[PDB]
Amino acid sequence: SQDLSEALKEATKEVHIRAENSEFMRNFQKGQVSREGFKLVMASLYHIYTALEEEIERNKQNPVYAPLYFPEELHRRAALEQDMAFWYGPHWQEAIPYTPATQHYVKRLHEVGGTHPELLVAHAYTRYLGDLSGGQVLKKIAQKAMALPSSGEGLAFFTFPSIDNPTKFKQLYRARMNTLEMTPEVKHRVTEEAKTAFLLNIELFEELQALLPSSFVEKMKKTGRNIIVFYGSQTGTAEEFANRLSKDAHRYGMRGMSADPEEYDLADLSSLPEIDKSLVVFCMATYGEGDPTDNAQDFYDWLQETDVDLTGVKFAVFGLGNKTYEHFNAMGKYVDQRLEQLGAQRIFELGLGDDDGNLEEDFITWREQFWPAVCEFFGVEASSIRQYELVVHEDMDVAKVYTGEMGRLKSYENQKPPFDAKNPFLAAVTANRKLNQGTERHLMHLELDISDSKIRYESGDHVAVYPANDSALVNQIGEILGADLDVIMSLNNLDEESNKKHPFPCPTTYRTALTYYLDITNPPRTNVLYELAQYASEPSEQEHLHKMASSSGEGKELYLSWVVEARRHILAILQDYPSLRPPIDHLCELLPRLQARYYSIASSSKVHPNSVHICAVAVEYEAKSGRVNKGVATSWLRAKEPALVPMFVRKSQFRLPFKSTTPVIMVGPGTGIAPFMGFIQERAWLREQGKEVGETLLYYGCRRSDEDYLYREELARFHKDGALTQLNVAFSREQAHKVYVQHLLKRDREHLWKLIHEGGAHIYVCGDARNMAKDVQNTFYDIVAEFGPMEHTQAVDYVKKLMTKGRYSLDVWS
Ligand SMILES: Cc1cc2nc3c(=O)[nH]c(=O)nc-3n(C[C@H](O)[C@H](O)[C@H](O)COP(=O)(O)OP(=O)(O)OC[C@H]3O[C@@H](n4cnc5c(N)ncnc54)[C@H](O)[C@@H]3O)c2cc1C
Ligand code: HEM
Ligand SMILES: Cc1cc2nc3c(=O)[nH]c(=O)nc-3n(C[C@H](O)[C@H](O)[C@H](O)COP(=O)(O)O)c2cc1C
Repeated sequence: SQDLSEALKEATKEVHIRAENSEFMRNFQKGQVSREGFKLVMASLYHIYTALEEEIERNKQNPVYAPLYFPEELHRRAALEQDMAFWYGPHWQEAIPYTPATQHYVKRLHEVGGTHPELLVAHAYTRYLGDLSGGQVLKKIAQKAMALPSSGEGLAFFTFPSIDNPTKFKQLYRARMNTLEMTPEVKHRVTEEAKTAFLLNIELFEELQALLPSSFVEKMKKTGRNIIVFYGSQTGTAEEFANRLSKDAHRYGMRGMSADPEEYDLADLSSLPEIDKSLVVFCMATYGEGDPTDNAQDFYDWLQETDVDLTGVKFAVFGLGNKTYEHFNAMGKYVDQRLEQLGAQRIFELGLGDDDGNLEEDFITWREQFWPAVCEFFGVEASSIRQYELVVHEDMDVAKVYTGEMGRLKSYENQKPPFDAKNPFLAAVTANRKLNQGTERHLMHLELDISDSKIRYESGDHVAVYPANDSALVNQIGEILGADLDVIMSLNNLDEESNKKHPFPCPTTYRTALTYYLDITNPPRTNVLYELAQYASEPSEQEHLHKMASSSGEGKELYLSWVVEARRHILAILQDYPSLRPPIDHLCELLPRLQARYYSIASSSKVHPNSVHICAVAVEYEAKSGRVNKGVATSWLRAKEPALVPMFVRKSQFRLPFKSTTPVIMVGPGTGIAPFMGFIQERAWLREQGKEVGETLLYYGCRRSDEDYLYREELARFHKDGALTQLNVAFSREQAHKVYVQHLLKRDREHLWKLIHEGGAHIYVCGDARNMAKDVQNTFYDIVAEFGPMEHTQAVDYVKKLMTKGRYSLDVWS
């Protein structure tokens, strides 16, 4: 096409297929990689990326490459050196080979970087964009086929810790590519050079392949088991889940096994009710276009044309899938919906594990609420074996006890860079004023000083904050539970080969754990109610706690209405159920960890390099349980008056256009104005530096002009200085009919289309507002369909392409 990204994708169409159909890459896809060939490719890649990043550093400020300089996010030389130390020993510097094809690739890289830097992009595209696509699956295939540690050693090349969303980053990178100004002949040369890079990788792969030359029912009867967990896996995740599930059985009073469904005629599911309290679990991954894993093909086909009566069979299904595919969890959903059709009854609800988000967290939640449901369905209420052992340290020095820090001991006092999720920096609160003018809600503007923390950030990045629970809650819990909160203790995992030795930093006090390490605020899960049922004296409340552990039946109605919908925290449950008198160590073992909370940075590092601004609305509501609930992070921050806040910075892909002349169309109702402030600041700064700045359009939305008009004075000043071109504010509560930002976009349709089509503008959408992103999206669909004559399909394809080129960025949350 005309934009460089689309031209590069279209030009390299055939060579990408040829590269991924090379014998080595095909064997890699099928899990047949072997250790020697992997060492070969990794050493070759070490040489290749060394040369590539050498030339990148050489031309990092040449205008023909400058917009593509992403060392913190993309560079691989360090991870490749780690992997060389792993795969070739401590003296890898002289032990790694240097094959002729690798030298050919390195020579081409050096020629480009030395005499034709305008082509260097074509090589980066060929490598980095490829690493951010298939790589994530290849790492898994590497982990299982070669049995590497789960800690990631040897596969550091496949890990990008500074890219939390490779799709959005690829969009940003395509955007940075299209900014490169070049003549059409140069564009054609660049596409041909991308073809050349693909061919170099292809012949490298070819050369490296030239250097290589009994029924389970009676089985469970003779082994004495009542649980079996079939896993449908291809890269080992469902296998791991099924193995952990069967492992919990022995540690729950029951007895289970994880088996491969391939070499078993599942017609033995009719023979399964002949085992006392038998239940079968299926951990099913789905591949292709809703196709089963190969190891489960015989299973899947069997459920096609069959009529085996499965009456009295107990089953449960957990699916492994990805929401980006349009056949989400087809295999798990099919197994679940089909086992009940043959007569079996569901014990626990079908789990839908998403791989786009945190699949591990979804599975942990599913298992945590699954085991109590089984124990309540079968009636084997024997109360399960614990997992953490209490050890009281009655005499111990204080310099050895965790006092609330997150990483190493005394890491909050001995603060040394780098600062990240495991070592947050304690920033001093310099400002904490009120932006809201009325009294509906409290909306605040905080400022955190990060002077000598060596922390970098850009407009659009996020800042995460570790809060602390309200001390009154902790004291009330310690009172009503009748225990001493200042008891220094520890909880040790007696699962000796599980390196998760503690539920939180230990040794520490119960007060510190309740304040900094635990949640004690969100509605409790099923597992904690089940494990607390054994501590209720009255049989009414004990039976309530037991019934709430059942996913099926009027227990779920009790659990959802009285706990979730009513928003009862742990203290409210201990209050309304006075029979509950459990110990405090078991409670600290059962409660989930306190999560950090993210906020869109509301400042530009080019004008506020030593400060991070936050714009947040305080959470405070009247729960349906009578009590008034407060948000942890927002209340904790509201109390901060100029006072340290443990925070760190997470990189996002929300970025202003590289060219200052490019216009921006920002849309952010309410708190979604947070990052745009920074944008505007930086934009204003670029005008003050004497640079030519394009149009800057803001579409903000609030209720009343005198209630929650955030940054009214600052935005007005920005507008009158010329920095903010248009201030289009939609007030949703000022007449009979409500007005949202969608209507203001619909109004300026013509100018917006001239900005998008002729000016090549960037569109931004941000905020909490529910169902707002799709409304803005449909509005842009209609604008593009109207002015630039198009069918609706052509317009939605135009907008999706803009999203691909990194011109339509979203940063929504909840
Ligand atoms: C990338 C990202 C960026 C973000 N940027 C911002 C930002 O710029 N500004 C900002 O303010 N927030 C932002 N957030 C959201 C923020 O992280 C928190 O979700 C929010 O600030 C509240 O945190 P909290 O700890 O105070 O409340 P929590 O302790 O976490 O409790 C919140 C829960 O309370 C419940 N709840 C809330 N209101 C009610 C109600 N009337 N009735 C019943 N239940 C209710 C809800 O179930 C809600 O989930 C962002 C989130 C992400 C992921
Ligand atoms: C194991 C074999 C491979 C498979 C299955 C594979 C698969 C894919 C897929 C599905 C995409 C599209 C992702 C997206 O559009 O966001 C992609 C993109 C890409 N792949 Fe790979 N790939 C493989 C190997 C390679 C190799 C060897 C290279 C070159 C060294 C490469 C370079 C790229 C590039 C440049 C893109 C980006 C295309 C674009 O969007 O412009 N891939 N790959
Ligand atoms: C080629 C391929 C196709 C996939 N197709 C789907 C799909 O159609 N639907 C879905 O929900 N997930 C799909 N996934 C996501 C997988 O189900 C997910 O990665 C799962 O965790 C794999 O589990 P495993 O490691 O045990 O094989 C697909 C993954 C790959 C690699």
